[PDB]
Amino acid sequence: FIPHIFYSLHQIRKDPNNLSNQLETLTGSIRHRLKLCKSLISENEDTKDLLSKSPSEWQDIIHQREQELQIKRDVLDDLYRKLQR
Amino acid sequence: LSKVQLYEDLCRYEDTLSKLVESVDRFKPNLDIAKDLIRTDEALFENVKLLAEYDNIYRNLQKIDKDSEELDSKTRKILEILNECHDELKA
Repeated sequence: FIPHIFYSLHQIRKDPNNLSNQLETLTGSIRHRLKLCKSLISENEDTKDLLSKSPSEWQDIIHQREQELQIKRDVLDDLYRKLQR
Repeated sequence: LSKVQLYEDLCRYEDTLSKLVESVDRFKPNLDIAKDLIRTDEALFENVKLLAEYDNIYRNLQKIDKDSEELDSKTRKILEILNECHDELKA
């Protein structure tokens, strides 16, 4: 998503042009691209910056996940031990 | 402010454009506009970039979580088998 937001913003930066029927078709896309971009920003997974969550939190969730990993793997070895036994 | 400011700029960007493009009124010389529509775009890009680290941590958290679920899956998968064996043996 963050990548699609970058590529999206990229295409919009490159869009502006001429006037007339064109001027409208060029400004119509710019209006849709602005919607699309705002939706992507909304859908960005809660990283830092409060889009999803701050940084302090992101670090906590990572430590919490690593700990649960160690555990779920201890469970996994036990489950396998027994199956094998 | 990354996200918040990122959302304000987009607003004022569409504003400035709409004026420049004549949807809304603006005086004839109207370069201030064109200049703004470039400062804002640069600000957005800069702001978006500064946001990458945040979205990367998220990328990590997604990995971790995917793993965690996969593992719990394998454990479940084994418990099933035990029960299935138990069936073939009991019922």
